Order: sequence, then structure tokens, then C-alpha cells
Amino acid sequence: KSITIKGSERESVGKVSTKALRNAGAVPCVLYGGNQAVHFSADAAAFKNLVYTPNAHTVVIELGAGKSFNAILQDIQVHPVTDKILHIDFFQLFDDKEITMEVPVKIRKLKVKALPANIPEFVE
Amino acid sequence: SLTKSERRQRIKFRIRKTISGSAAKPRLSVFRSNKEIYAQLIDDVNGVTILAASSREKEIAKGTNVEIAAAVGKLVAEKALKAGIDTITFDRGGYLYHGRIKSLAEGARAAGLKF
Amino acid sequence: MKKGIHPENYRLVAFKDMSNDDVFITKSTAEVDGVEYPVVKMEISRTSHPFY
Amino acid sequence: SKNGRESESKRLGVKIYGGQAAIAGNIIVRQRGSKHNPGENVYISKDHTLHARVAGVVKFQKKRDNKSYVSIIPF
Amino acid sequence: MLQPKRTKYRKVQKGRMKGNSQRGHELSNGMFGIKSVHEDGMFLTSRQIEAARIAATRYMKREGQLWIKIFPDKPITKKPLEVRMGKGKGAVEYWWAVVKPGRIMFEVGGVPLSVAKEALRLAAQKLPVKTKFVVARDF
Amino acid sequence: TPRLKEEYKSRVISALKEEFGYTNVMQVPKLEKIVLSRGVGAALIDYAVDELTKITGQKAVITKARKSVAGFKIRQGYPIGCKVTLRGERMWEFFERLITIAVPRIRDFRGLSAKSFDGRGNYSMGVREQIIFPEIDYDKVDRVRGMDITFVTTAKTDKEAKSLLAELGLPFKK
RNA sequence: CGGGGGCUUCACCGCCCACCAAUUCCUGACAAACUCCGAAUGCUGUAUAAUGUUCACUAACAGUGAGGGCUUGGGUGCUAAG
RNA sequence: ACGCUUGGUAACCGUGCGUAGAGUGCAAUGGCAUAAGGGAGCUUGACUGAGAGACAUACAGGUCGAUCAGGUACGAAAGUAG
RNA sequence: UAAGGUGGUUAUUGCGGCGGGGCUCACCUCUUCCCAUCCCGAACAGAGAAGUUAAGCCCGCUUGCGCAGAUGGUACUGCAGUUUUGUGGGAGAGUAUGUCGUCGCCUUUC
Repeated sequence: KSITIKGSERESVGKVSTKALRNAGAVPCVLYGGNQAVHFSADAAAFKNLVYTPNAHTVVIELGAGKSFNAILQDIQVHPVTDKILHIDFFQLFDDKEITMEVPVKIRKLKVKALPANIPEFVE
Repeated sequence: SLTKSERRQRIKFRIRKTISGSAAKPRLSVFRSNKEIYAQLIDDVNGVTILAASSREKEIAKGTNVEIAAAVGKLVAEKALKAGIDTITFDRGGYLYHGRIKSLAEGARAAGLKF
Repeated sequence: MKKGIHPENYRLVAFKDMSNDDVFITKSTAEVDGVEYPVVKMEISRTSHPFY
Repeated sequence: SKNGRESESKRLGVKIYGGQAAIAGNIIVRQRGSKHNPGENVYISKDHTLHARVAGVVKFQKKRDNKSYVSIIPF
Repeated sequence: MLQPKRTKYRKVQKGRMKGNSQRGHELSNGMFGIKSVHEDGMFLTSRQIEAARIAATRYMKREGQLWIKIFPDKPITKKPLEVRMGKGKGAVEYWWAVVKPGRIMFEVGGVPLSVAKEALRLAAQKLPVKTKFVVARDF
Repeated sequence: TPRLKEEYKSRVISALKEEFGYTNVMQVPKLEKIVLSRGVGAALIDYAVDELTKITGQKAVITKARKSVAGFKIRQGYPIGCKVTLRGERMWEFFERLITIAVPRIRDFRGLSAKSFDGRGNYSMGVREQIIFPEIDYDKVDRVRGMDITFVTTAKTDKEAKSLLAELGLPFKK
């Protein structure tokens, strides 16, 4: 399966920017793997269908002015006392990298390495 | 360090820990080997090597290695006493001061090059 | 070697066997002269018994 | 109790730093063991104290597997 | 009771716990757990730990395990009564563990949600911390 | 001058050149040393030194201990060792006489242990010191204990090893 | 890997079975007297920019040497105490 | 770790792996393998007259220390040794 | 171009594996002499050049073990008020990733 995520490229990076971003229900995320790491922001609503689901998805990052990024969820940071998402880190996929992922077994999760288009949804 | 080269590198290290040389009074390194022993005058404070002698030239007569080393020492002494170098600090390069090394040192001491 | 520590009785001696009359001249530290050197008369040499 | 004893401090630490001037006999570092090794124009004493040899500017320049080599640039 | 078999030193100073534990706030090997949502650090003692463990184990008789992601590693002393202030530290009274806001203490893997909520609710009534019931994201 | 050195350099070089897929002459294994040692469980019993400097024609050493394990009351620094080393034509003569006489004189001598190799190419064999060696007279001896002879060679594998030995007088129980 | 325990028997002999269980690998995580790492601040030196004896030295004369509250970092005490 | 009579993987020996887990008389800390740890040869500088300059500093005290002169020990020599 | 000697550079420079080479380097043969083994020409020292790239050594490849390592976020923290916070500094760990070195001086060579 695959999900889509419309983000907004961050124009300022720092502490004041992150504070003003989290004071509006947004989540700063980073995406790396290609030419340079791109920092964007999600509305904290594109998730809850990618993070809290017990399945393996692939995100299609669309910054509007940019293009499809075809990322995979790699890193998540949560708050200790509130369980709120603080930061997400995505890994790009273009055509072939023998990417490594975690796939849930079907009758916890096994690590697999496969081409971007040859990843299984569940192993048996 | 027991491969006949690491053993010599250790000696060279604990000799160079105290032996060095400036433009005046440079260092005299020796290299033995199975044949054709070599010697060289190095300036460790600034890089460039001053001179170098070896038993490969039209000046050495064939014979025993001790006599060859004495001749090489005389040659390097006569070559170094041209520009004005009068003092040297003779190191060993990881070789015991006995035999060809001592012969080279005595051949250099019979000539000038106060050391 | 180092002269003055090792035994100087390390000479050439014969090991003439008794069964097959085989004489082997070796160097060891060991009786009397057999032909031209001391001799050690024994029972079983390298070629005396099976498994050899 | 049985824990009421201690000894006076030896006032160790780092004397003249790596940007200041010293003279022919200025103590540079007081140590317990050669953790700051001597470099150029700097020697070590019996008590592993670093002394200057000539007047100049101190320079630490940690190197060679994280080992301080205090030296003096003459001036 | 849970306590180290031996240790280097007998008496330990009573430090200062600054909250928001940045390590140990995620579920692993279990899908349900209880986490501290207090405002300051606390000392969980071995008696409380054993009481909560046995209370959670009497429920769900033989189904699933009970992972305890904590250990009472530090000794807390107490001088006897009717003694004036100061003749040295007192004898070690008990052993406790530092719990900072966000730390997860108990976990259950086997039982379903309907039983794992009741068991953890029954166990949380023996701890001196405000606890919330957390479930894993991959569930 | 010895027999086995000439025999080696005359036949065994060419023997090991074939049947093993070797190309260079400096690739065939050779015997480096025959160092033989003997332990002493007496923590003035150093007659083993004089015993060992009779069958080799070469002086031995003492090799004071290093570990101070109080189980045996060793008190590290004791004469418990002999450790006489032979790595020359002395070793060639000793190995010659050993393999030709007093090795085939053990009570029910069925050869040697074919699996006594340590995997690196060396061969450690222990003998029980009978009257086998024709250097002692069995008259003024205290029934000295055996030895732990060790042939160190140049061979790299155990398969390549044991061939230089089977090409010599040592029987490997087969 | 091996030791303790049940049956089979001349043979703690050749076996069959369940627990405490060396070494190795994977995870979760503690320490003032642990550190492969490691800040902010503070300290030192040079120059500059603001303020001008506030600095330093000599002589003479003193008093003080029972302190306390509040904020912060700690030890002890029961994360008690004006 | 692998081999070998006593000898037992904890005595000695042989071959590999082993940056330091050993040792440094005696507590702890710091340091040390290009050794401050171990061995062999020769020796007594564990000398005389002394202290450029610093670190601690109520005082009394304390610590490190470079050149020079007179004669020595080792070393082929540099050089080291108060 | 290639090799040998000798230095600077905190392993991105090391360890291992796979192939190639020998005017110089190295094994290699001997112990009368100089020299040495708490036993051994094993090591050191000397006398030689029958053989050899087998090894040491040098080249080319290898992300394998090591070593280095971001951007972003977080912890922590100086100053000001306070339940909140605002201004600056900003880790450690982890991820992507990089690395099979580089810079001089002499002698023989092309």
C-alpha cells in the first residue's frame, strides 16, 4: 500500500520557528536520501494513518511547488509525557537502492531488504 | 615486533627520540642490507637532505664488507667536508654499533667531520 | 656453539645391531673400539621388527 | 563514625595557557603523571611538572591519539 | 523482593531527580503498559513493586507475562527513632528505583485489551504515582 | 655430514614437490626445531638437566616459573623446567638417532599418535623415558620422567604437514 | 558445553528423560567515589569600545572574627522543620 | 585456544589470538609498551660550591627548576646521572 | 615510470581477503675470523652469491572488521518574569553517508 502527504517547505529553521510551528498544530519533518536533506512541515493530520497503523506503507511527499518524493518512514520522535509526535525523518527512494524495511509477519516484524518496487506487504 | 623489521623500527624510534639535527650538525643515517650499504645526511628540522653516499659508484674497490664500509665512510666524510659541515650526530638506524657500522664511523672519524 | 659448556664426548659411534648385522655410524655420547670407533651393541635397530 | 579524615589539596591545574607568554623558567602545567607531554622548548621535571626552556608563546596542539604536547614558539 | 545480590558501596547519596525521563518511555516486547504522568520524580520501593506484580499476576491467572521495566537499584537509609540529628548516615532501610515522568513500569503481552486494561488498573492502585494506560502504535 | 639432512635435500624436496601441487622450490615445508622439554614436580632434584645434556650433546636451561598458584605451592621462580632446544645439524643428528633407535623400543610400540598435531603444523609427542636412549646406563639414574618433544616445522596446514614426517623414519600408526 | 536427580542392569559402564545451569548472540535499561563522548556558564591572555582612581604600593590608626532571611547547586535529616 | 609422561587446562614447553584487562614493595588517583614494567655489562651523581625563574602562599614553612666552575660513572659519540 | 632510504599529517592513514612484480629490497648457503645465546648462528655479527618471488616489501580491487560522520529534531543551559514562557548557546545517542590515504627531500632508473 501507499499513502500521500502534502507538506509545506520550511522557510526558517531554528528554535523560534519550531516553537511557532508547534503552537499551530504542525509537525516539522525532514527527508533525506537524495541530493540534499529537505525540511518540510505536516499538519499533524496526514499521520495517524501511517504511524498508528500495524502495516507497512510508503509515503508520497508532495510539497506543491516541488514534486513526488517517494519516501519511506524511517525515524519518529515522541514526547515522553504526552505521546505527541515531535519529529519525523523520511528516506527517499528513486529507482533501486536495495532498501531495508520492517515487514510484519502474517500467520513481530522481520527485517527485509528488497528493491523499492519488490517489497512484500506481509510474509508467510 | 619480532619480524626483523619491526625490531629495527623499535630501535630506530628509541634512537630518534634523542638524536636529531639542524642545518648545522645534521644527522647521519645508515642503512645496511645484504649488500651495498648506504649512508645519508638528513636535516630533520627543515626537511631537505644534504648529501648521500653509497657503495655504488666509480670509487669503491671490491672486497670485504668491513673495508667497503670504511671506504664509504671516508667518501662521505670527504664529500661532506666541502660545503663547510664540520659536526654531525651519528645515529645507527637500528643497527648495533659493531662491524660495518663501526667501520663506517671510524672511516669518517679518521677524516674530519668532528663527532 | 659456545666452547666450554657442551659435552666434548659427542663423537662418532657405531650402532651395530645384533639381529641383522646392520651398522649405523651416528654421533652420540654413548664400550670399546669395534672397527675404527666405539660401538654400542643393542637388540633392535631400525630394521629389526615388523611395523618398520 | 570512621570517616573524618582528608588531606590538603595540592593546588594542581593548568598554569599559563596556550596563548600567553612565558619565560625561561615558568611552570606551565602541574600534574600527577605526564598527561600533558613536553614538546619543543618545553621539558618535564621529576614531579611531572612542565617547565619552559626559552621565552615564547605556549601552544598545546593536542594530537597523536588525543595526547597533549605542550610546546613553546620562541619570540 | 527485588534487590541487587551485591554492590560496591552500601550507602548512596540522595540526589535530585529532574523529570521528563528521555529513555524508557517506549513499549517493547509488549503492547499494553502503564506509564507515569506525574509531575516530579518518585521512589518506587520493592514492597510496592512486589505488591503490584502479585496483584497483576492474580488477575489473568496463567495468560501472558508481566514485564517489569524497572529495578530497585538504590539503597535508602533511615536512622532509628529517638536519636538526635547527626552521628553519620543510618543503616540501609530499603531499596528503591527512581521513576521520572514518562517512564513505563509494567507491560503485558499475552492477554487481550479487555483483560490487560483491568489487570494494569488493578496493579496501578499499589503505586504512589499517577499512571496512564498506554497502548503500542503498531497494534 | 649427517645422513638425514642429505637424504632430505636429495629426495624429500622432489617428493613434496609433486603429490601436493607445489610450484616454487621455496614452498615445500621444512623442519625448524625439535625442542624437547620436561616438567619437574619438585617445588635439589635438577638431575633432569644432566639427563637431557646426555642424549643431545647440548646444554639445557632451567626456565624459572612465572605463575605463583598456591595450589601446588609453586612460589613462582622455581626450577621446574628443562626446555632444551635443537635447531641445527645437532637437531638433525638427534632426530636421526631418535627415529632409528630408541623410538622402536617402547613396550608394545604400535607407532605414534597420528592425531597429535596442533593444527598449525607442529607435532608434539610425549615419551615415557625408558632405558631406550643409548646414552644413559640405567645405573645412577632415579628413573627420570619422560619428555614432551616438539617438532616445529614450516608447514601451514596439518594436511601439508605429516608428509615430511611420513617421508622419514617416524611411523604414524598406519 | 558439563555437573545434581528418576527407571535398565555384574559395570557413578553403554543408555533414555525434567530443573538449577559455563561461553556466545539479540533486546530493555542503572551508578557521587563508571566514562568511548560531552555542553551553557565560569576562568585566563591580547586588542578594541564605554567610565575615570574606583586599581596597585608605603606609613599610622581601628573595628570585626556569635550572623540571619530569600533564589539557585548540593550533603545530612523523613526531597520534614523559621 | 589448540597439542604433550607425570600434569589435573590452574605448574613447564610449542604454535596462534591478544594495546594493556599485567606489573610498577606497601592505600587510592593520575601516568607508563617508541615504557616509568623485565634482563645483562660496567659503576656509585644517593658529588662539592650553588640556585636564572616560577607554583603555593597570615607567618613559620613547602614544591619544581635552567645555566657556570672542580673532579667523576656509563657510552664509540652525542648525551644522561646533584 | 618503478624501486630503496628518511620525515610531516590525531587509523577517512589501521586489520583482513583476492591477483601481479623484482638492476636496488628480501629470503637463501656457511660459522675460520669480529660478535652472542642464563641451551641453541633461532636472534645479533661476519664471510658469499647455487637459487627464488614462496614469504617479508610494493602495487590494483574489496564495505568485509575497524575509523570518521552530517542536516533536522531533542536533552541541557546563561539572562528576564513566572503555572504558563521570551530571547541566545546547543549536546550525546541514532540515521543517510565517507574511507583500502595524503604531502616533502635524496640515490639508481624511463
